[PDB]
Amino acid sequence: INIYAGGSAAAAPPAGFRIHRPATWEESEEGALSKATKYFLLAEMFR
Amino acid sequence: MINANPGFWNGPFRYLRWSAHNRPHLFFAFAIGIAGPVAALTLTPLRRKYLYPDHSPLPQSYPLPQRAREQLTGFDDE
Repeated sequence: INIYAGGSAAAAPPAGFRIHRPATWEESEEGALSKATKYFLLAEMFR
Repeated sequence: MINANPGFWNGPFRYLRWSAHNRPHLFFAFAIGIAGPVAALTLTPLRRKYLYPDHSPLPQSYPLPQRAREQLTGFDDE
């Protein structure tokens, strides 16, 4: 169907290869006090 | 970069949210340190009026009376 110039249908990138974006502090679905508590009481460490 | 500073004068509340999210180790230190002097200023008179008053001071030394001497007796010699 398609003709390729120095390329191929295999070397064409995967459909979703482009990672979405880094999230910022905004667009964080975890309140500041929650991750603050996990920051100051060392949760994963106790686990 | 991803989470740089938006500036205290370009939205205080937005700066406070950024700091609680990215620099808790300062934010909660400031909150601790401000919560003492401020509460001491504000809550103390309430506690003095409603919960209980301020205690009466301790002697600290012999309480020498502010008067002149009186002639007594009893317990004399003989």
